[PDB]
Amino acid sequence: SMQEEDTFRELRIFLRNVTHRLAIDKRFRVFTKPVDPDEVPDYVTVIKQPMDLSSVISKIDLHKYLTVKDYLRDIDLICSNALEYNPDRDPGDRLIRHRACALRDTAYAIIKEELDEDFEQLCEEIQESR
Ligand SMILES: CNC(=O)[C@H](CCCCNC(C)=O)NC(C)=O
Repeated sequence: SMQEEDTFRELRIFLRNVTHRLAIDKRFRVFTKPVDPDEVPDYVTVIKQPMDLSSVISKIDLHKYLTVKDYLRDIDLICSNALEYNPDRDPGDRLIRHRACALRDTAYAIIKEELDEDFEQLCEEIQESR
């Protein structure tokens, strides 16, 4: 229905705003674009589902997220990819892991403060009816 279309449109607006706020944070610059395959050849071989904030925006615009739960799975993926690809004790790896965990924590904190639980519940119930 048009009411359900309106619900998912509001979801997309909300998700774009959250994503923009993460993307403009200097700490998360490393997560704003895909890892360049020409610069890092072995990334695509190790990480099976690459994810980054530009790709998240693309997926929002393609109507791929029908719930905030599904969005957070892709935020979790950005984080888990970083931990998987950069597991070593050296400062470079530890920095990206800290930033990845901060990205995840920040996204969850924004959603905790600004997502109405009844809005998410509605989204989930529309999704299940599809
Ligand atoms: C020129 N690039 C490199 O040397 C790469 C850099 C990888 C950047 C890691 N980014 C993320 C998002 O996990 N490092 C190696 C070990 O392949």
